[PDB]
Amino acid sequence: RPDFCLEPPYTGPCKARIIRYFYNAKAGLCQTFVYGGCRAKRNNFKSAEDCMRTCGGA
Repeated sequence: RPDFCLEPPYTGPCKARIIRYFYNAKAGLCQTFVYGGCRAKRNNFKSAEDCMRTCGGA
């Protein structure tokens, strides 16, 4: 899994209400969060399946 999978979820400075997924490295799986709609960081996926495919590790 890429190192970016260990960053905490980043909502960003915008105030839209976009449900995304991030990988939670302590939990070992992806959880939802409200993305504000700008300035995303890489641990930010449109589905749990994409999030796990990228971060769920070897």
